[PDB]
Amino acid sequence: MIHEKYTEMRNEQEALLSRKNTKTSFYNGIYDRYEHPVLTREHIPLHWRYDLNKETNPFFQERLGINAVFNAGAIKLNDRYCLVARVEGNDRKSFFAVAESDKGTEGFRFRQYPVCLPALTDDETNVYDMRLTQHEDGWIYGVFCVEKSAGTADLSEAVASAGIARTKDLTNWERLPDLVTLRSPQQRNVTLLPEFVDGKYAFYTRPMDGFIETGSGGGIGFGLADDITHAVIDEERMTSIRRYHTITESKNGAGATPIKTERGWLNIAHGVRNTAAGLRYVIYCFVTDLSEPWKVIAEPGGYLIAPFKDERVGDVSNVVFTNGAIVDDNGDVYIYYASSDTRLHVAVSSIDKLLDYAFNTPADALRTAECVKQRCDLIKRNIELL
Amino acid sequence: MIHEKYTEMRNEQEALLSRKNTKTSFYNGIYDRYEHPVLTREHIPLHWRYDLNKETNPFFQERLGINAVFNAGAIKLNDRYCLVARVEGNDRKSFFAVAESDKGTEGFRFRQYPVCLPALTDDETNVYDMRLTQHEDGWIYGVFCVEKSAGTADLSEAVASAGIARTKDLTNWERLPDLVTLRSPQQRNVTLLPEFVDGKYAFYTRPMDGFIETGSGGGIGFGLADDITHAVIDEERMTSIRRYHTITESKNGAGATPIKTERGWLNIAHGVRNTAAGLRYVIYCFVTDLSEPWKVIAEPGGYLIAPFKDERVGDVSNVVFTNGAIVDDNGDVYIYYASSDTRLHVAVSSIDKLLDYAFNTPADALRTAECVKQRCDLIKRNIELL
Amino acid sequence: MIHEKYTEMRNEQEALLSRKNTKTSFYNGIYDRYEHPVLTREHIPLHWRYDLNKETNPFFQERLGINAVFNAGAIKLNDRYCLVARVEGNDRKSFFAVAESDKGTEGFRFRQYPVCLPALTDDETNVYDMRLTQHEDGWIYGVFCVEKSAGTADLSEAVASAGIARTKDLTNWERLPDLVTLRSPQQRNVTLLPEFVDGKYAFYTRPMDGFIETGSGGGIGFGLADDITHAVIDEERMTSIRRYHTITESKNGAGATPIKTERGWLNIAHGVRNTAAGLRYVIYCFVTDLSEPWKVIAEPGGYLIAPFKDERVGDVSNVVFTNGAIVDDNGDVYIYYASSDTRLHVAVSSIDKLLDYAFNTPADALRTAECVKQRCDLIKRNIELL
Ligand SMILES: OC[C@H]1O[C@@H](O[C@H]2[C@H](O)[C@@H](O)[C@H](O)O[C@@H]2CO)[C@@H](O)[C@@H](O)[C@@H]1O
Ligand SMILES: OC[C@H]1O[C@@H](O[C@H]2[C@H](O)[C@@H](O)[C@H](O)O[C@@H]2CO)[C@@H](O)[C@@H](O)[C@@H]1O
Ligand SMILES: OC[C@H]1O[C@@H](O[C@H]2[C@H](O)[C@@H](O)[C@H](O)O[C@@H]2CO)[C@@H](O)[C@@H](O)[C@@H]1O
Repeated sequence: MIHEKYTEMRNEQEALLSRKNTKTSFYNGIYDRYEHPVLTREHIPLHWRYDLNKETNPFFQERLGINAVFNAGAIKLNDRYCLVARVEGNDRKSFFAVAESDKGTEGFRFRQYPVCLPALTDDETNVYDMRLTQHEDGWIYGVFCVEKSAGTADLSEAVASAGIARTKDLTNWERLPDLVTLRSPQQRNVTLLPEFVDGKYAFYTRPMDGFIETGSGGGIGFGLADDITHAVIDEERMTSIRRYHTITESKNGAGATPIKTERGWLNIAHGVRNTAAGLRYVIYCFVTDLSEPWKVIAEPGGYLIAPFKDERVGDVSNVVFTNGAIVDDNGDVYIYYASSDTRLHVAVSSIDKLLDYAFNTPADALRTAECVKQRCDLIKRNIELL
Repeated sequence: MIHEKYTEMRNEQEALLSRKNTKTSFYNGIYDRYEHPVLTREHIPLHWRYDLNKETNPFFQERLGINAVFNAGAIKLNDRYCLVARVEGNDRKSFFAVAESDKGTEGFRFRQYPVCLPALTDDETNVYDMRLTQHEDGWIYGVFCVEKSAGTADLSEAVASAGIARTKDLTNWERLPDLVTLRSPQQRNVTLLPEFVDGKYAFYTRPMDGFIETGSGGGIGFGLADDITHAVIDEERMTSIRRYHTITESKNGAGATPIKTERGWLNIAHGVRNTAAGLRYVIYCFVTDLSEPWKVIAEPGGYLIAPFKDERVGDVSNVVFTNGAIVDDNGDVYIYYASSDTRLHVAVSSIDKLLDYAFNTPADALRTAECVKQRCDLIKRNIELL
Repeated sequence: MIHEKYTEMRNEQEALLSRKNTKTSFYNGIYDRYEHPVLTREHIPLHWRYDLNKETNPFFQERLGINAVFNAGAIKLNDRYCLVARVEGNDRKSFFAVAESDKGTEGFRFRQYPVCLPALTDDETNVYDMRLTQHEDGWIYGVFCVEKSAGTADLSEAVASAGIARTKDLTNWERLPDLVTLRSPQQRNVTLLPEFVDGKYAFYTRPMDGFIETGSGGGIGFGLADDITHAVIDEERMTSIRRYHTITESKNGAGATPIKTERGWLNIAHGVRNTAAGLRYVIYCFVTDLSEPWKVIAEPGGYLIAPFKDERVGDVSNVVFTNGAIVDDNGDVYIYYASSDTRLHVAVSSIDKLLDYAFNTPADALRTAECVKQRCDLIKRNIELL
């Protein structure tokens, strides 16, 4: 009763799922790239997409296609690397699905079902880009974007807010009230710090006047909420901010969940600028202080990751983006970065390498002549050494 | 007197023109993709582009280059597959030219000359995207876009209308009056149904407030005109409409000429949405009722064709588009879809396959949590089967 | 003390620097393309980017990355082909650096240091796109864009002006006052003619109302300044202008420095139009009269160079751009054109070939039906010949 075409395609999918991944020749001394994505639309199990029944699907047509797999939350759970992937259906709605592997760079396979995330209202059209936090209160929190129609004459006009849900296993989710930020009508790129700050739940936020353009909103905010089960933030203290003629000029936002180090919170974030071709997204780092996490204590000039080779092209070209990283006990760091809103990659680094990058890459000299003086200082050091 | 360089380039062009095309490994159970485009700028005969005379063209320079070949009307005519291609010159003006083959997927060759299409006014700057209709009144009609300067201070401001011309052979064309739509100042993506409706000429239309943004214009309209030689439409009844967070959010429009089936009119159309990289065009289907062709009776969620691999990049990236299909008597369907406003491809399907897609692909569940429930229902069916 | 990783990477860089370049199969009878760029981010010497000291750079991390190398001025200097490249750092600021080769198409190597260009004010954030002029007054002039924050609430709002500097060697630069144009608040794509006109310094200019959109500004202007050391232009006489539905519709600007020929000034310039994917840049030619250099005496329809194959994609896709060419005494012409604001290419032609293109390529027929008549005339000539 299973269509004859299924077995051959299932065998091909199994081959893909198991395919080795290889470190490429890319080098910057900070992280490694890999030949293949860790997740693509073709990693979604065939029986999530095809009706296997030859009676009701005689031609074995794809009934529910997958358009893209990207922007994934990431966490280590019972010694497996777990990705809470943003999966965009053929119908253009995204949903979460979990893939796991015993390796950080290959072999990811989706669980039996996608994520059932309870809706709070009847007009939640999309949910996306979940950041996962292993919180000291004992829960795993997912903080994600919730998008609703604005209900105006402009059909494309939408409103973003931060959803909050918690879990022990990434299968069973308790949906808490959406975050309220008293000083901003919309939020995106919100993420929860793993530790209390002054006994409160602490977030990096991103206040926005609109759905695309931020305001008013000058950068990544830091905010405190008394109660995660009724989360309300008032003040949003600016941390890493938009700066003219830098990678963060148009807007910026937190990326991966804040990473705890002895030297501060390592924030792998994204910056946006406008070009003749549209918006360009890159990934950068900044470190915030442990006792004062609204205070930036390191921010290199420029980017850490930008679209490279085949990363440059996809549904939304000229974009790399991350909302997930995994840190192993030995200090290995797996940065899951998507490209062009289409596919998901991994970059492999370490805490020592990322901290050296963050603290020892020169700060942005901001103006061309000072940038040259800065680079000439380096050249002169090297020439002496030679 | 013919430049020595001509013979070698002519031999290379002949090799291209005759080159076999091969079905690729792409699979969705609905249509096949092919390795090569059916038409490109290099398919245009060398002697349409080069001055062959070595006296007046000593260096054998390309005098009238071709920039792109795309958005083609299509019709079967004396047992040949005929494409009325949109050919964009080096000078950025498009014109129509006919290519024919005895095969639907390869071997297309242009006729001796491009199309001489009489202008009605002295300010018709561009004509493009012709839909061909084999009408029951015995004529072949071409319905195309006519673009004129708006004549304002904004040099780029333009006005679109629907031109109508008829022919028996795609060489000799009678230019009729442009369509008038009393309730809309502009039109694009207009196409004529092959059959009368209540004794009148019937069109799918696309009312627009502006040259790029539609309004006001909520989707694809259905309209009736008493007289094709003085075509005037009043009411435009909405059919497939723009829907928030779907592939048709920003705008949509008819694509290929309506295809007659026993189950309704099969409309292979396009949907547009905005992204950080600009507008994204995909192709989708909807079926309208035979007795009430303003009434949509099937509309899958999502798209049928989206830019894939090398289709993604060109003059206008992230676009696929069709205004032509050919249906053989045995039910084979050839969908001619262009990518990125640069080149023309073919997708091969059948009426049975396209109808199964159209009626049996789940309708858009519109909101993420309902999309998941819908996909989980499919997964659960397949797991039981297993 | 030099990190062990340096030697292997230095050997790989040397291999790149020396790599042969090969003419491709591209043909239009006017210019040749080459397989490889003449300059990329990887051509920048490793010791401009890495700290070679293993004590201060234990992981051998890239401290000052290079994002792109493009839009280069070009001049022949002591029998070497010299490129004053726009080098964009990882931090998104550009600066000038000179590369030289004894061949026009390969083997380019950067000098010991980038260019130290004195700033006039403390708010010069970026400088870019220098056009080099070997002037009859005995100096080499560089005319470049100077960009400053507009200082408004809009962080991205910027102001462009034309900087002027002179040199004998491309190392030691005297920075003169920025050009003042009394009738336009901003300027970009300004270039100095190599000869006096009526005893004055003569420029092609590009008046602009804004930083991105021109106005008001209708095309490329011609202006005269009494004193290059206090350069002030009043009237800007229009030359090549924006034309609806041509490659120059949205805006245009001078490209490479005007090239002296017996038949007029050969201007290799750029044209811009808007598309669904963003702005598209192509390169075209026009010739101005020797005695009246505000007067256009040849302007082909269409473009000379457009993005081709891998040129199409980069930081700013769908762009080719030039602000540098080198003319050898034997008439060989090297056009240095960048693609997608990422990398720098060379196109090789000759004065005889470029003049034949400029004067004998049909003028734009402006409207589709007249474009067809024009092409049919050519076809008919060729068919007779056959
Ligand atoms: O698209 C690039 C990035 O934009 C953000 O999101 C999108 C979102 O993915 C779209 O579905 C929606 O239509 O509009 C948003 C535009 O901001 C960013 O946070 C990422 O989600 C995305 O990669
Ligand atoms: O460009 C994508 C699609 O846009 C529509 O047309 C263009 C037209 O091709 C351009 O020449 C003109 O400048 O503006 C229009 C923008 O809508 C669409 O119907 C297709 O023609 C085209 O593939
Ligand atoms: O980007 C395409 C072309 O735009 C012009 O310049 C840019 C400039 O390079 C950017 O750094 C700045 O942010 O905005 C300008 C937009 O016009 C053009 O003259 C070239 O510089 C560039 O290739």
